[PDB]
Amino acid sequence: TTNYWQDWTDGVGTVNASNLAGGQYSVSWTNCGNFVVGKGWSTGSPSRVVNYNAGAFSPNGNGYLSLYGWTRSPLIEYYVVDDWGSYRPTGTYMGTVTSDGGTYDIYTATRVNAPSIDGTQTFTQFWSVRQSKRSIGTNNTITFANHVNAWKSHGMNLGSSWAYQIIATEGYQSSGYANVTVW
Repeated sequence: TTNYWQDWTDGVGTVNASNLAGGQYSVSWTNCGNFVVGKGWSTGSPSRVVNYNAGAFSPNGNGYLSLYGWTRSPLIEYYVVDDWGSYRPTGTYMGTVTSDGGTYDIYTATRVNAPSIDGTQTFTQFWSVRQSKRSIGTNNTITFANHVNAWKSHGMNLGSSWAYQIIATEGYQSSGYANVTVW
């Protein structure tokens, strides 16, 4: 089961996050800047099968619910986005993957001198973004290998050093509430 709790905020606005029992967490936020909260594993794996149930996910404006993590060597921030608020995230279109009963658009982007796990850096994002919002309150699976192997087909190769891997709630200039269980 999960072994890791993430609670990162840029300190802008109010983000109240709770590390509940087991794989469960809750977050209430008001006029945030950027935050990432979630549960998962301190060391990511390309073969991990991730399960979650979002009891609530109600962003007022920009918020994502995703499988989220980083690699180093080189520095890559990756997302498998199942739900979003007002803004569907996009980048440069690479193609599509069908996994766990949904179709995802695959995108790349570069972030130049941006906040990272290793401070201000230039890094790449790999995205799988679902074409429609996934059901809330359902036991949902992400078969991450399908995304990794789809990304590999487009030359989107992850780094050799694996950092954390979580079901994350992320806000940007928004308010909202989320309650999520991960296993």
